Amino acid sequence: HMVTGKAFPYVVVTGIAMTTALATDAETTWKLLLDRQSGIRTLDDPFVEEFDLPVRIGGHLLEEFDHQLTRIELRRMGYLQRMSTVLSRRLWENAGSPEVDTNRLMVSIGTGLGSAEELVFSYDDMRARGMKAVSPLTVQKYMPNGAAAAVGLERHAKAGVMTPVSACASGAEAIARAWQQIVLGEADAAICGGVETRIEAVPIAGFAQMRIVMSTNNDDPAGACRPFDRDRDGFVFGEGGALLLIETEEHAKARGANILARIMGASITSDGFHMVAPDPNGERAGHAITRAIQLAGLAPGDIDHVNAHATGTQVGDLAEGRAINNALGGNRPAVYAPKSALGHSVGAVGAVESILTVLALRDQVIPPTLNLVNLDPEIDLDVVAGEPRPGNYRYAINNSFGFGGHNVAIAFGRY
Amino acid sequence: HMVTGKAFPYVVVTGIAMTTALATDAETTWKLLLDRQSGIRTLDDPFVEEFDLPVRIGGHLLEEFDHQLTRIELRRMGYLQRMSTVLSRRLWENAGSPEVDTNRLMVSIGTGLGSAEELVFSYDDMRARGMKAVSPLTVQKYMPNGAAAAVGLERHAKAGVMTPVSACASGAEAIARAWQQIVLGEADAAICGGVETRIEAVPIAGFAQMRIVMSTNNDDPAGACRPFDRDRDGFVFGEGGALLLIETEEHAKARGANILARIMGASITSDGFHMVAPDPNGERAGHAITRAIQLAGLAPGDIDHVNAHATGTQVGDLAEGRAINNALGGNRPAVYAPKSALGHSVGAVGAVESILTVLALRDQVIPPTLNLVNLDPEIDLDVVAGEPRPGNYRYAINNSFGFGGHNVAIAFGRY
Repeated sequence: HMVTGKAFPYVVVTGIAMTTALATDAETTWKLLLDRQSGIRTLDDPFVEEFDLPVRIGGHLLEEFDHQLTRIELRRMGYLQRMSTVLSRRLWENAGSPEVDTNRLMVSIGTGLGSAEELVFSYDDMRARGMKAVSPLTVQKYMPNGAAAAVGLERHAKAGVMTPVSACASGAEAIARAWQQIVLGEADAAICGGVETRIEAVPIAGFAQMRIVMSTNNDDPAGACRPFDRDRDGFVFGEGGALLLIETEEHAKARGANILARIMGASITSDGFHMVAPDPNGERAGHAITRAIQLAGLAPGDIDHVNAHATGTQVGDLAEGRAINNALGGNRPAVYAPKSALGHSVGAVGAVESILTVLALRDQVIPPTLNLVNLDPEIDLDVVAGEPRPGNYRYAINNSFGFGGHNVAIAFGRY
Repeated sequence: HMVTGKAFPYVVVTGIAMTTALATDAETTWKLLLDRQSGIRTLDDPFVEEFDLPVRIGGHLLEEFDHQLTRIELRRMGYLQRMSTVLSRRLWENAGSPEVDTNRLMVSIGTGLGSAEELVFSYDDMRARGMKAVSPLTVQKYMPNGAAAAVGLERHAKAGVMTPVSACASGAEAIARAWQQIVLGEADAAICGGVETRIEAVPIAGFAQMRIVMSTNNDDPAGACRPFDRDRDGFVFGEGGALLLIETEEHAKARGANILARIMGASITSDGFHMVAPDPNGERAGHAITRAIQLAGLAPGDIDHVNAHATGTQVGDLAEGRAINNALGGNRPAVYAPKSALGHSVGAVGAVESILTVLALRDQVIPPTLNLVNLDPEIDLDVVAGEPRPGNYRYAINNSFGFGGHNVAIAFGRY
């Protein structure tokens, strides 16, 4: 039998690394998240004051990757690749720069969009520069597996290098695959998480038009997003990247790491409903929670926290609240959707919220959902909104349900 | 101790579907293959035959996915998306058009690149038609998960829709994930495989300059690529797509399905070596064979066939032959290089060669390598060159080790 306690070994988190709209690191970001501060500001870019779209807001990164490496490392890598490289280094440092067996070390990093803006740069180049006048390994750059492949090379990772893709669940799925391989005996340690491109126009165009990005609230950047608030209109785009260092408990102890939390379960499901909209009942989404809870050897009543994947979209937040109640039932955990304070990361958001589920366990304190006054009357959830709520948090679950019906639910036990 | 016989259930192949250069379907392609026919021709194009390609040879397909779908579906899908859609339909019919429980049905379609060409179409559009003169869900089109998402929609699949991206091994990994989920207890049936776009000038430019595409024997199309031949210049590019219907043996028997073979194992590894040419010793590549063999509850001596990945490059083929012997040792199975007659598919090639490992099992016959006259004496393997070699084939293994050092080995057993 295929459960955490029994067949599978116990796996744990040993390091953490991210870059978000609030901070250049994981630690500072956490503090800012508790002082109920948002990281969304008036989106100011070139295609902005100029180009013409109704959304002028979004959380963005507070750092450049150009002054953090050599001249040669720049040319040999693309945006995502430069990002992951830097995060891995920070992560390997937090963990305590361990010297592991690379034959048992793996990497899994996913993206939702992938090297897009990069193609216009390299494709229009051949039609000017030359075919004999360009770097040889530039192919690797626009590949949707560059960020993963890049990190897999720095550390002699010889246990596999993967790149699942899933729109908004890419970051969580990356972590799910990591936990799966380990559990399955395919590895003993893994670097996992997500990485997403900068804010381009291309998406916002084919998204403002719809309904989703219905946060046309360009006057109140910080206040524009409102997960479960009855007055919610849409979601906000945000930048970021997040990586973790997952490893069996036995492995971690043999080198005395700093265990933050533990990873005990993860399931992957699909709606097979709409290619843009999530089923309004959340039948399959609620089911992925049931599996994460079972593969972890727990019960619906052991879950104390639920780091929701609520963007602030009308039909999105309602279908999630309905999926929480389907898995849990009568139990009621403290819900917190971090997007309202940071932004919809997308490829990277799932990895970021997974790092927030850990800190909540390592600290037993959850920050507020920023903008909340009247909890939607169709939504039955105990959403944290006032002040961070410390307490006793034995277990928790992170939700990541991306566009197109990609569902991922990961169980994070306390240590 | 987890193996196909004890910890996991037995899984099987119930349907086939692929489009290649030789034939437009799996069955016809097989016939043409055993009859020693190549699918390569003179690379006729304006950006190749006019504007500066030393290599003017390749293997294109033999059909267009246009006259096959509706007016509305055309504008809703991109190339890969149209391809997978059509293949799934053929596959679902070859499977006897089964009716399955979609809550236990999953899809896993992998790619190398995704819809890149799609971005030049949509990005340059906003700068002309307008921000409101484009289609809202065009994002989904250029997403690296479009081919998977598309198929997951036609069948209302609810067991997960996944998109592994590992370049050349994307197609094999798609199948590895399929087998893993079923065996893990996350599903009972899955559509898996890989898809790849057309031969574009963007890759060949940033690749023909290295020391691999050395297959510049244009003045002799069919006679150029030679897998383990001493005089092997480079590899050739071919198009294609391949999908399979994998499912538990117990499930298959209930609905009375036609079983061709059995999938019994699959491992994923990486070299962490170079970002082009792999480890000349094939240590990690040979290791993925050891795991596919173990995960299937077999021994190095039970493998009779090996549908090698060998492309036809100098340092590739050598490192593979060395990895075969590392896994097996003294044993010697009938090795076959399919790319020699078809061509490098990339995202899709692994899925195509996996369908060839099955037919060899279902028919007990193996086609010959199309360009072997004097195998490099630096390799010790039994390769088929002249005439097909039928016989008793209990088990087999498909090799897929893509550029960048992505290794996948899947074990197939006759039914």
